[PDB]
Amino acid sequence: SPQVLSAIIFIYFAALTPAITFGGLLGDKTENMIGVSELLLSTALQGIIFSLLGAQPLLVLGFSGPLLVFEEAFYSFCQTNNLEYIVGRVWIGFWLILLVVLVVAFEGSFLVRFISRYTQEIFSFLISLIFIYETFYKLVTIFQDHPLQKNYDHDVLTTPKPQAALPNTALLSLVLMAGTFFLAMMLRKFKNSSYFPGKLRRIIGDFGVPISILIMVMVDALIQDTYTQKLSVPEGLSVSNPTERDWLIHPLGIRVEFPIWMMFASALPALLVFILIFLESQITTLIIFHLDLLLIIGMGGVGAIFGMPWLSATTVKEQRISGLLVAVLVGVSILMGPVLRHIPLAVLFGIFLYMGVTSLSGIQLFDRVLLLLKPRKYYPEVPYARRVKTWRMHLFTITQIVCLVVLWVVRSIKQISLALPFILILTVPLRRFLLPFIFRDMELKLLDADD
Amino acid sequence: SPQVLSAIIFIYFAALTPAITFGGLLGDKTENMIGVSELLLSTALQGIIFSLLGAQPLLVLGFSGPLLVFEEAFYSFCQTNNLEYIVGRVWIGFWLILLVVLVVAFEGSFLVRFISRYTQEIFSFLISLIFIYETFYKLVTIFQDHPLQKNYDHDVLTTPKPQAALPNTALLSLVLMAGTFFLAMMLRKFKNSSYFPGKLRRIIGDFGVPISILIMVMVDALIQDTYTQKLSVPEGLSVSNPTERDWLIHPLGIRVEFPIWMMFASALPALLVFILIFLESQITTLIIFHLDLLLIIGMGGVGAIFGMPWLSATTVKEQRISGLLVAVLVGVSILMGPVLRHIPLAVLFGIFLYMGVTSLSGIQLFDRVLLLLKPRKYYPEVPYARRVKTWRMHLFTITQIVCLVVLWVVRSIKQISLALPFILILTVPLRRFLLPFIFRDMELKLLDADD
Amino acid sequence: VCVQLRELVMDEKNQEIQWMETARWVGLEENLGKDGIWGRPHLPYLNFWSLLELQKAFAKGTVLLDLPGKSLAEVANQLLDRFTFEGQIQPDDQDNLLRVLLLKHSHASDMEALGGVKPVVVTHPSEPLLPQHPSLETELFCEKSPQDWEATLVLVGCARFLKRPVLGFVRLKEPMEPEEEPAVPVRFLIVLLGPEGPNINYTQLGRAAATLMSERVFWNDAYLAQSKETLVQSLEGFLDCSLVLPPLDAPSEKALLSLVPVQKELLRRRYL
Amino acid sequence: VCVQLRELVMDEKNQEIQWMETARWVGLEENLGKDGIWGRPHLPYLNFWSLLELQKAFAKGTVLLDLPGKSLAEVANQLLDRFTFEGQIQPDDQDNLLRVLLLKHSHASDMEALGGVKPVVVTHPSEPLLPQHPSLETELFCEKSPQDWEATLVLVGCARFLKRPVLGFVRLKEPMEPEEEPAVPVRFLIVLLGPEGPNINYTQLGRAAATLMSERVFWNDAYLAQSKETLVQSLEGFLDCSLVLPPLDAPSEKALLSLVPVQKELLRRRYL
Repeated sequence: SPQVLSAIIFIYFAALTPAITFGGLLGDKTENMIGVSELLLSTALQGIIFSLLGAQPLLVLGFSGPLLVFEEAFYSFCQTNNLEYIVGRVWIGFWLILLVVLVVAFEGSFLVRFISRYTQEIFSFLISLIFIYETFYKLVTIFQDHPLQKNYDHDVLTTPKPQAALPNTALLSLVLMAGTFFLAMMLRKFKNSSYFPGKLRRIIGDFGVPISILIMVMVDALIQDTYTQKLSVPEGLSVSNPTERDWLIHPLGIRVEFPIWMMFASALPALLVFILIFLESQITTLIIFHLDLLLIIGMGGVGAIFGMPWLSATTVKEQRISGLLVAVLVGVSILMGPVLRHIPLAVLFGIFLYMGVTSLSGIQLFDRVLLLLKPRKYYPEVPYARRVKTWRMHLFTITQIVCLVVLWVVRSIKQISLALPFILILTVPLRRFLLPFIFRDMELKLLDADD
Repeated sequence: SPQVLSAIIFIYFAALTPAITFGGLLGDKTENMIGVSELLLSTALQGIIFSLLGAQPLLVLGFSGPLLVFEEAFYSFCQTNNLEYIVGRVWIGFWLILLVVLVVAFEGSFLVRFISRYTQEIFSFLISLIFIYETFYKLVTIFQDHPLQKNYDHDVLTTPKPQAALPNTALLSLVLMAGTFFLAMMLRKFKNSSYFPGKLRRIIGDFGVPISILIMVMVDALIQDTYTQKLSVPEGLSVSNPTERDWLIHPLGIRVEFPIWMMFASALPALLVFILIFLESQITTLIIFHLDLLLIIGMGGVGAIFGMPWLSATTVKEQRISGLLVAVLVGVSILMGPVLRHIPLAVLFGIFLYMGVTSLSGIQLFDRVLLLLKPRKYYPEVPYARRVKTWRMHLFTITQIVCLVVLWVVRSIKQISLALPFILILTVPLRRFLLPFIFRDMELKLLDADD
Repeated sequence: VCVQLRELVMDEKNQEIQWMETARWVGLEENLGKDGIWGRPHLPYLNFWSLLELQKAFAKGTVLLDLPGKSLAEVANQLLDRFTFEGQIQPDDQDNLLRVLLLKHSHASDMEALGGVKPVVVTHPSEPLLPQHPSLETELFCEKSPQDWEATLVLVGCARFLKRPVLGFVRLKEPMEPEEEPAVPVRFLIVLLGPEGPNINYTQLGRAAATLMSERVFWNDAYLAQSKETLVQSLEGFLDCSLVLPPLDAPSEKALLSLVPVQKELLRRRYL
Repeated sequence: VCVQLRELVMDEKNQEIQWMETARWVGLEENLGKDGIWGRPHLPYLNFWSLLELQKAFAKGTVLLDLPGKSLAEVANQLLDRFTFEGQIQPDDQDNLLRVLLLKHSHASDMEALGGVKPVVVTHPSEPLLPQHPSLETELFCEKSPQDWEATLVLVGCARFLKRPVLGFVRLKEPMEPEEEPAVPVRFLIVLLGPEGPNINYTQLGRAAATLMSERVFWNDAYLAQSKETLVQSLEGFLDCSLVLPPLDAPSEKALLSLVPVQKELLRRRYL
């Protein structure tokens, strides 16, 4: 039906848009080990396997930034010492799979009963902050790679990688990403505005991000004289840098023999990733059960077999057909490599920054955070502040802030990394034990009152 | 007193900021005949002469864009045929001065009783549109002067003028002006925002434009490797391009003998300029009398004697001392030529564009113009639309729009120019005769109801 | 002074929307019976909600003193212009309201000439959906103007499409006789309209307005009204002399006759 | 059932802010006089605004049914918590109000032990600036039953710093005797506060609340109150049985004694 015709394309766009940016980021952090296509196939197969077996087939299994954060932290750690990233990840997957049965024998979803708003809200805020910090660090990267000069060099080879800084790039890319973010904001406000009658406005507002990415691509096409960093997409059904990885992966290593003492030592990261995905799931379960959760964990563990990243839950009978269609369209999307290689990276970074900012805008914790600076004479009437002393809420905000700052510091230090989930998790008992010791039950029933 | 200490500096900044951009524009349109310094001296002497003799010494005599528009139209006409611009302007001044006595003998301010909101509002809108169009045409100029290439040439002499297109300029200047406009908008919103307690915020908000111009100058100073188009300021008490004009001007011409048949034929432009300044004055008189008006006209006529542009009214006992101080500070400002020559032109263009946009924002006609596109279900309650049929107001808007389009077309055509004031003025009788013939008195009492 | 109140109704014989008089005030209130004789003269009594809503309406009510009008068509147009001018209404509804403004006016002599009178609410006609009726005054009681007694006509109707109830008063430059049956010239005119709403009895509301205008001081105030504020002040003083009687489980005619001195006190205050 | 009303006042002998009883309801209203003893029993009468404002207050009034309270302090604290909880008040004023909530309570036996009783408006004490003090009852009338008279105490005061008048009612899980002089246990409590405002007579307002609660059906409704809505509905029924007496230029005791059947009709409706 026409309703299904529009919905399938809308959901396909919504699912494909973040995937492109995620794959671009993965290709950026990795040398070329993981790009878009591998994760694209992973989610392609994920959609169909989940739709066939799923308590809620209407749900979507996309990818979330914290997964990328953990993956890049693992990449950094593997860069600290001579290690095989992919094989290590495969071993982590093995640990996941052997862990799954422990929960299959007896449910372990009890912690679902021990989740709090105060924890997940600040976690999301921290994730947004890290998004912004990475986006900003990219500008430093470009400035250092392309120092501001006036002479430069002539006819520098740049097909695989720019051998020398060239003019028209350290600033034009900034223009591209800034325009992307600006237009995304404009289209968001327009969607939330009074222009055009209802449906006529919201129909295009829902596709703002899908549509506010092609204008910059057209501009880049019109300006073909100056090189820009774009996608290095291989041919169809071909791995990114086949000289470094193939579809078939040797657990003993392809170029280097994986350490034996690291075979059985890969358990520690797996539980972290498991906890991350577990806490991620319940958030998407709120719109309205260990079978679906365990299925997702098993699928994530399997996804590492051939060298693809794991996925995560995302937003929203013919339910199974819907999942089937989006998954098959995702699989088909792999074929546009030639045209997609014209797409520059600054656009992806701008879209990622816009997504992070918009995700931040949905947090009430940030609202109260910014209200702290706001004078105590114009606070909007919210049924959690008018009945509470302002300074008390400031104390709660400062506690959250110091936790966030400690997490940020841990993130900054490279030697001590991959421990962020652990330090974050030990916060929940603090909310369950320390917070009641300081604040009244009625007081606490207004701040972290999850709905 | 400290209040006077702050007010004098604040008004000095407010007066100097637009003068720099106006002088830069004059130097741009002219080869080098008129820059900043000449107009700077003109206003320097104007302030003191007006403060000593003025019914309202608190008023300010700045410069307005329409004066520049008329001057550049005259420059274009003088470029059409072999003519002397400066001598022609001096003769126009003579016509002004002999005209002044006609009104001195008997007042001619009757037309002050025959001014309407509908005319001046659309006039201001058109002026803003022309500002934006000029700013955009500058980008075309730069693109043509600096076509996008990859090779260019080495060590091109650029001290007097770039002999060849060079890298790092056709786009970096765009970045500079865009940043200027962006920061100006940010500081404006911040001023109109809730950040910081009252005075602490508005004190810097009032200086946004004075302050959101130095950051880009500092950036340019940090990036000294790439040439940018900047101010060509001569030494103190020296005319811009003395080989082309001196303080003493021969009415018979300095390099070419002025046509005799154009001596007595210069009357026509003078009355246009006179009408322009006359209509400009009453707008600034609204905050709360032929003596002050005639004094201003005479001063404008005199200002052309030595080759300086005329000034115009601007925004806001010690009143005489205030005018004295700002005028003397303006005169002193001429001495910063060496440092000012480091200032690029893109900053001035960005500030000019921001000023035009902000001036546009203050027009209610534009509000109703944009409301026309807005659906007829969310219009804010204004006590001129809820009592009037929407389509009728649309008819009024379309009449204004077609008048504006005709004015724009006349502006576009170079052969037919300098007639914009005449065609604009004949609109007032149309409002006084045609509009009542179509619309009711009660209807018309709501749209152009000037306060 | 003579006051007469008319309700927007539809006769059952011709099925046309018209205005039918419901009560008159000549010295004392005479309520018009169902068919078709007047009731006994009696002193008016009003319910809370009618008063509450009237005060609400009069807070933003429309008043057109010194109206250069002499006919129902002229005053109708000027009131519509002011109602829009005050943002009270949109221009779109003026015509249908103007259609209502120029409907026929039936009188007691025509009551037996009509098949029946029932409340009508303006649509686009219809009947009120809220649980109103029956009229108390009709159950209770239905079972002289050489000069100064200038006529006053009050019109009450219901219009669902209206957003809020609207109050419209006109004081003509000269009292005029249009199309009242008695030879009494009309100077003061009132029109009360609005959508159906809880605690909104248009009948009681119209009775309250007639009762307020029946006040001799309020008459004088109306004659010497220069702005809406003066009428608002006259209302407040009138409302300062009101004395609500809450329900009481043990009625006593002795506890009554004790509020008569209070009544006297309030009426003395009204006189000041 | 017994009902007693107390006003926040200051004695002229000790100059301390206290609560002094003004009237009592045991079968019929006895108003307390100055040096004179309780006035004669009489049937209550109320003015318009007092009622108007009461319904305004009760539209957003606070009610605490089956409250686990047995003393003044406990119930005082729970009401302050709910008043803030309902956004009715800010937390800052709680302490001063709590100070008022725990003031001494004087009785008729102590009236001659005090130099004088005058209205007090809470500040930061002061006196009302508005032209009020219109009690009327004293001007009119002032010149042992615990079987089924579950005591009810109503407290009325004025506090300028408050933004709007506030209504607080608290139904206790068990009727309790705190610090009423008669051996009657208190279960229903009411506190009415607010800033000084036009048409706001706290005395008349408190009398109106006591009169409403004096309703035998309203008593039953209060006993079987489950939510604020039921009390609101009981009020509206009580309001539907109200019959306002407008001032009348020609008083007649014959036109009175005709509203007695109407009174009967209204009470019958109240009983339904």
